[PDB]
Amino acid sequence: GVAILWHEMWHEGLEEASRLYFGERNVKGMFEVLEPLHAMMERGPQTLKETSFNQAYGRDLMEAQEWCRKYMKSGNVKDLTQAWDLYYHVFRRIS
Amino acid sequence: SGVQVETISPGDGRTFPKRGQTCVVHYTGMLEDGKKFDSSRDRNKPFKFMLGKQEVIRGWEEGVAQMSVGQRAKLTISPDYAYGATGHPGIIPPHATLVFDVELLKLE
Ligand SMILES: CO[C@H]1C[C@@H]2CC[C@@H](C)[C@@](O)(O2)C(=O)C(=O)N2CCCC[C@H]2C(=O)O[C@H]([C@H](C)C[C@@H]2CC[C@@H](O)[C@H](OC)C2)C[C@@H](OC)[C@H](C)/C=C(\C)[C@@H](O)[C@@H](OC)C(=O)[C@H](C)C[C@H](C)/C=C/C=C/C=C/1C
Repeated sequence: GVAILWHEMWHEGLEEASRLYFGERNVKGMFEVLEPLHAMMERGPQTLKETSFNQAYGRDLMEAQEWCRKYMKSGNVKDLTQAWDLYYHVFRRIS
Repeated sequence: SGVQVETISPGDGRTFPKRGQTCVVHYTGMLEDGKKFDSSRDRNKPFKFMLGKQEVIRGWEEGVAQMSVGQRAKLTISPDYAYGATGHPGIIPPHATLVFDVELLKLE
């Protein structure tokens, strides 16, 4: 039960992030789990299973980061919810 | 405290959402005064969630459970059952009475 593959990592990663932000109001803590996962996408896929994940969900996840960057500049929490609407879409399809 | 439910349109009666099943709904959340903060009807896509696993707030956890399939209703949720003293920053302030219109379309 250790997350090697990207869909496994993104599943428990978003579950941890969502618990921190919505459950406990921890915005900084929510980014600390998100930002490393997004950074591994930006490095790029190695395996076939990583590439097929990036084809399916990579555009949605990169858009969710762009909304997260818009929250950092603006400060309006409405931008942060738009990211979490995209994060929920990718979570259910993995689930 | 609590969650006062008031029906808009009636359900089938017999079919209820058990533990394990994924409640597919349409909803509209609005504040105590009237102003609207979130709505799935405006997005034109329904919202799915697994009941019984503490996924949603306490008003939904008891309020949606008592509803039958194909039933529209107005759930006036108290701040005890809602987000409460902390609230949800920049959307729901401290000690808010949340009015939730909701329609349980499909049990799934
Ligand atoms: C941008 O979209 C937001 C929702 C916005 C966020 C802002 C809100 C004002 C509101 O606009 O919805 C709103 O209208 C509202 O008030 N809603 C929504 C509909 C039902 C009632 C109520 C409403 O209960 O929502 C809930 C509260 C926020 C947190 C809950 C309250 C109960 C409490 O025990 C719980 O503690 C952990 C936090 C948000 C839920 O979303 C349904 C989502 C799906 C659930 C969670 C964050 C957690 O459970 C989580 O755990 C680890 C999970 O298991 C899920 C399955 C993991 C997954 C990765 C999370 C994805 C995030 C999705 C975010 C979405 C869809």
